Amino acid sequence: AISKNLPILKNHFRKHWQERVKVHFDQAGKKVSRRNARATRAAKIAPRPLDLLRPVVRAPTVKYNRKVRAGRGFTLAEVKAAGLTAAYARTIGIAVDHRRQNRNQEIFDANVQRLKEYQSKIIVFPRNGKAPEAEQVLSAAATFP
Amino acid sequence: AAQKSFRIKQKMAKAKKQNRPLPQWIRLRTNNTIRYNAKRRNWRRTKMNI
Amino acid sequence: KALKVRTSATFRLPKTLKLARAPKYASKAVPHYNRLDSYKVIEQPITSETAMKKVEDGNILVFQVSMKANKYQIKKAVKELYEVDVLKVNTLVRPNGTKKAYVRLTADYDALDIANRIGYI
Amino acid sequence: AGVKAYELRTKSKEQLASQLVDLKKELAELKVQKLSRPSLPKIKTVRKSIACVLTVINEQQREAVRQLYKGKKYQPKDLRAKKTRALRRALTKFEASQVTEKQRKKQIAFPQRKYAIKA
Amino acid sequence: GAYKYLEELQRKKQSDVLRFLQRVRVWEYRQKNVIHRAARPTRPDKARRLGYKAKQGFVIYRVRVRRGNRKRPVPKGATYGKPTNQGVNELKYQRSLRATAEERVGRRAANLRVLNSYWVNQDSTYKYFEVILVDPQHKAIRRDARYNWICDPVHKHREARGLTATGKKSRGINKGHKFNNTKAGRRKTWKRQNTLSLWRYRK
RNA sequence: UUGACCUCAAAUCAGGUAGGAGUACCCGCUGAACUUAAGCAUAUCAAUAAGCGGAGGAAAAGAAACCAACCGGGAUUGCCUUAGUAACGGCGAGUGAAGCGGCAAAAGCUCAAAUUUGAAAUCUGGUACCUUCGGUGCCCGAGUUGUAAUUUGGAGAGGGCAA
RNA sequence: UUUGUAAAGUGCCUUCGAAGAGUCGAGUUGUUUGGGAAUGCAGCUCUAAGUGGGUGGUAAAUUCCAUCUAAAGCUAAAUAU
Repeated sequence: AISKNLPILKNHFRKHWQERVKVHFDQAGKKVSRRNARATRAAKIAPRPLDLLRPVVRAPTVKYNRKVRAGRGFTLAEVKAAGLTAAYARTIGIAVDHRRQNRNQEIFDANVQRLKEYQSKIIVFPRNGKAPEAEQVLSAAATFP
Repeated sequence: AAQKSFRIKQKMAKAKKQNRPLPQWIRLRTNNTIRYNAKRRNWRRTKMNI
Repeated sequence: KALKVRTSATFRLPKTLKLARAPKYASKAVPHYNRLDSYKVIEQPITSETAMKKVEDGNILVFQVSMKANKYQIKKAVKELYEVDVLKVNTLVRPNGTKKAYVRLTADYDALDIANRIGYI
Repeated sequence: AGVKAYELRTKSKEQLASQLVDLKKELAELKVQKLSRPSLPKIKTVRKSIACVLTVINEQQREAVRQLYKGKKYQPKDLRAKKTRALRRALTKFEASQVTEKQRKKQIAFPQRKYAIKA
Repeated sequence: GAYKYLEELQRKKQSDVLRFLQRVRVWEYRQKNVIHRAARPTRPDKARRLGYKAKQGFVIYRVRVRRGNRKRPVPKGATYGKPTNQGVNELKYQRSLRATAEERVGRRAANLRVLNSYWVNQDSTYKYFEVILVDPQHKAIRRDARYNWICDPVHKHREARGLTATGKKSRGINKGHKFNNTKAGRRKTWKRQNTLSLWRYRK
C-alpha cells in the first residue's frame, strides 16, 4: 500500500465513477454545430449584428481590478446621459443592465463615449420599409473593442 | 379436463392447427432456409402448459 | 315558520328528476352495419361422408356456422337463404374452433333436393 | 378484375346495396364450389370486391354526415381531427397568440428595430 | 382599499377575535372530510396574493394533513443494518406537510393544476391548508395570457415535482453561498461535479 | 304563504379532463448493505443501487432578501481554471465545494397591495349568421367577499405647465 | 383598408410612493453538508418588524458600515440524452 518514496496521492475514485465518465468526442463536431448556429441566426437577424454592445467595466477584487472588461449592460444613467431612453436602447441593440450603479467617473465617461461612438456608427432602418441593405458586420464587440 | 372451459379449448384448437409439418412446396421457394418445422409439439414429449 | 311532520326517523335522498340524455352530437359518425347477418352466419356446408350420410338419410343439413351465432340466428338464416322451415338445431363446436350446425328440416322438405340445389352432393 | 371504385362512386346507396347482396351470394356459391375441386383462386377476386363496396358505402355514409355537421361546433369524435393526443391538448394558435393588452402596448410602442453597424 | 386591514388582522393570530375564529373554524373543518371543496376562500387577501382571481375555473380545496414526525416502516422497528441507520421514531420527512397537502389534492382533482397553497388552521392532531387549484382547459384560463402558461404540458403536476411555493423552498433552491449543494437542483449539481470530464487531448 | 341568498347534493344533465405505456437524459421523495478503514460500532461506499410519485424534447434553474469588500461586479445554465485548495474527518480511512478570471449563450418580465365609482368599462355558455383554430348580435350565468385598464421596486401614481 | 379626436414616449415643478406572516427569526430534535458554537431541509415549540428585514462563513453584547429585497409568478439558447 504505502510504498518506497512517493508522495501522498489523493484520488477520489472510491465511487461508481465509471457510471459518470463523460468523454468529449463530440468537441470538434459540436464546434461545427455552433458555427452553423452562428450561421443560421446570422440569416435570421435581418442584417443586425449577432451580439449586443457590452460596456467597459472595471473588474472586482484586488487580484483583477488592474484590468478592464466587457460588462453586461449600460446603466440607466449612462443610457440616459447618452441621449436615448432605456427601452429604446434595448431595441437599438444596446444592452442595458438596469441594476448596476456608477460610482466612478472614468468608467461613466468611457461608457457614454462608447454609446456616442455606437449611435454615430449605425444606421437604423425606417419602420415602414424601403430597406437599404447595409451588409452586416457580424461582431459588435470586435467593432468597438 | 374432460369437462372444460371455453378458453382452454380455444387454445387446444390453435394447438391442433399448428401441429403439422411443413407444406411440401416451401422447400422449392427462392431463398429458403427453413428445412423442417422446429416447433412440433407432441403430447408425449412437451406439455404445452395450457 | 311551520314545521313539516316526519313520521320516519330516517332522512334519505329526495326524489329528484333524473333527466334523460340529449347530446349535441352523435356517439359515432355512422351507425355500423349488420355485423352478423345471414350471409355471415352460415359459411360453408360440410361434405364429409358422415355429414353427407346424415343429409341423404336423416333429413338434416350440416353447415359450418360462425362462432358468434346461436341456435336462434341459424333458425332464421336458413329460412332467409333457402326459404325452408327448420326444426330443432344442434350446434357443436368442432375441436378446431368452428361451429357446426346440424339443422333438421321439417318433413315437408327433402334434404337431398335442397342439397343439390345449393350444390354440394 | 372485380368492381372498380370510380364506377361505384356514381351509383346511389340502393344500387350499392344490391351490388353487395349479389356479391355476398357469389361468395356462398363459390365457397360451395371450393371443396368440389382442388383449387379456386377466383374467390380472392370476389371478396376483395365486397371490400371495395364496403369501403364506398361507408365513405358515402361518412361525408354525408360531414355535411350535416358542417361549420357548426361539436362534430362527432370520429369526424374531428386525430393528429395525436398531445396536439388535441394544449393551446391552439389563437389561444397561444393571445397576449395581455399592456404587453400589446409594449409591443407596438417599442418593437425590434432592424439596424446595421456600417457607418 | 380593504385588503390591508385583512392583512393586518391576519397577522395578529393570538388576539381574542382570531383565536375565537380559529377555534370555530378548526371544529368546522374537522367535522368535514379530509380533502373537500371550499366554496369560497377563507383568507381572500392571502388567497388573492398567491393568485386567486375570483372568476370561473379557479377552485379552492381544503385539506387536513396528519401532523407530526414520519415514523419509519420496517416491521417491529428492526432495520437490519448498521446502528447508524437504526432509528425508527424520530425521522422527520424532508418535504413539508404543505407539500403533502398539495400532492393529495392534486391527486384527487387530477384534471386541475395546483398553483399554490396556504395555511388556514391547525390543532394538535392535524394541519389544515387551502390549496388554490386552477382548471387549465377552461376557456376563461386558456386565453387572457396572464394565466395561459398553466395550460402548457410542462406544468403537469407542479405539486409533485417541487415547483410550487413550498416545493422550491423544501428543495433548498435559492441564491446564495448558503445554498451551494442545491442551487441548480441538488442532484444535477451532484452529478456534474462527480462527472469525470475527459477531453480529446487530455487536460 | 311565495320569492331570493348561502351551504350541500343528485342526474346514462351539456361539454370537457385525469389514469396506462416508454423511461437513455430530467424533477422530487425514500433509501440500504457488500466494500474501505489491512478488525469494528462514527465514518466510507453514498446523499448511491433498489422502491415510489411527475414531466418534456429537453427538464431543471433564472431576472438577485446574490457575490463581494474592490477603482466594485451584475438573472440562470454549461465548459476551462480556482482545485485535490479553504474546510469536514476514531483530524484515521478518506471526503471536499465557492467567489473572482477566460469562454459558449445572452431576453427580459408578470400579479397582490391605491375609489374607474359621471357609470364593471371584464369573462364563460347557449342560440342565430359568417370572410368558422375564430368574428358579430341577443339571451342567461360568473363576478363586485371584486373581473378589466393604470403601476410593480429599475420605478411609479394623482395633479400643473410647455412642446 | 388608414383602422384614430385613440394610444405611446420625452422635459420641469408639487403631493405622494401602497410592496407578499404561523412567515422571517429563535430553542430543541432528526438528517445532510466541505459549512467548522448548528450550511440546507424538516418535525414540534415560541413568534416578529417597520427610516424595517436578510446576508457579510467562529457564539455573544455595543456602535457603525456595506449590499440586496424574502415569505407570490412566467421565461428561449448555451447544457444532459
